[PDB]
Amino acid sequence: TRPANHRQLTFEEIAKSAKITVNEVELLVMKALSVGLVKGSIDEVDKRVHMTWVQPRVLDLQQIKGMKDRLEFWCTDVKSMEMLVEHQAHDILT
Amino acid sequence: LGLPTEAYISVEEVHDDGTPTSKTFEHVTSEIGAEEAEEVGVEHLLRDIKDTTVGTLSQRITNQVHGLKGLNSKLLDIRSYLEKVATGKLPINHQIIYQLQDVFNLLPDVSLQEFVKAFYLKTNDQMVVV
Amino acid sequence: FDYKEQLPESAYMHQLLGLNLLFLLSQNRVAEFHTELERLPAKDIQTNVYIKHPVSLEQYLMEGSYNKVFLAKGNIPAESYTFFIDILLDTIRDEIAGCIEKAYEKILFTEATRILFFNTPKKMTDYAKKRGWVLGPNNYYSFASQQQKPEDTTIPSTELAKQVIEYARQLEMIV
Repeated sequence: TRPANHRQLTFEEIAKSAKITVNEVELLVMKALSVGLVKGSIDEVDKRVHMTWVQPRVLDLQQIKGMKDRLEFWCTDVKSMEMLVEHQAHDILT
Repeated sequence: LGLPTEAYISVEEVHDDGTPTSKTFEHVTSEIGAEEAEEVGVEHLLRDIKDTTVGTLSQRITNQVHGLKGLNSKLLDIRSYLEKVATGKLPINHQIIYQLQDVFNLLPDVSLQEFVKAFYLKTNDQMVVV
Repeated sequence: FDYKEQLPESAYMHQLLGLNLLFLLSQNRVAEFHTELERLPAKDIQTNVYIKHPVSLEQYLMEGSYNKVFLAKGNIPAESYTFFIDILLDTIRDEIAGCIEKAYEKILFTEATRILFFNTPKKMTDYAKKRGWVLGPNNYYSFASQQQKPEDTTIPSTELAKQVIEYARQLEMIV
């Protein structure tokens, strides 16, 4: 559910979501990394857990629609950058 | 945009994920190589429409533009398939789809402060040489 | 100025020049103030009172002797001077409100009123309305929204790409 940019997870949020005590989140995240379900890193000073998730998940039609519009934004950005580069380098393009 | 070959193979499996199995056609990576004689023939044939070998800035910028165009085409194809899946015209694979999800997870995530500082350092280090 | 070589010069000439200097100072056209002041011969810069008063007030405003300006407001030699002195006081008040704006990161109503020289809290409230200074939770006007630290987080990306493409253009151009 994270916006894929604020991938850092606060320890309080994980404690509330999983109903695990403050100190249990460390072990829970460690197990998640160990079994092979997440490929991130864990920080204790800030009590935030770095998230880099490789294990995929099944999708839903609404999830597919969200992914589709996000990819539409991505492709529009790519097209805009390509057009800018092409127009700015017309002489050198050849 | 793309190679002119697409090698396919026949695969019979049980599909694991409780779905009917069929002959289908599994895909295998394809690439166009050559041997010495064929290479010599190709070089002779395309000696009048061949770009100079060496990274001339013109060819580098043109290649980068070509790569942007290829990325745009691939993204458009993926978006069209996603639209078809959402509208139901094509089935939700339940596989490969999460491969696209993994792709979307592997995004660079630029604008991180540490990465921004490092990239500015690299850009300045290159600009001093320039 | 053009016809000094024949036409006579009256003390009214000093008075009008001083009034013009005061007007320019009040309208914050300091550059035009000095441009005009250069015209007057250096002898009357300090001798004539009518031009010395605007010059003195501008000099006081230069070094932030704002209390000096307010106290010396009584050196006005003419009522026409007093009108533009009131206008200049308003301009100095605006500049002081800024001064609290840009330099300070936070302020307080009790001290802000003294800084801006308001004898009634209603005037400071009017400034909060006219200039829209965001009040603070502890009655501390907040200016943090002014300075900010933009552009230090996102790489321009596109602009530097344009610059590098310009480099490549200037390189591969036949000319």
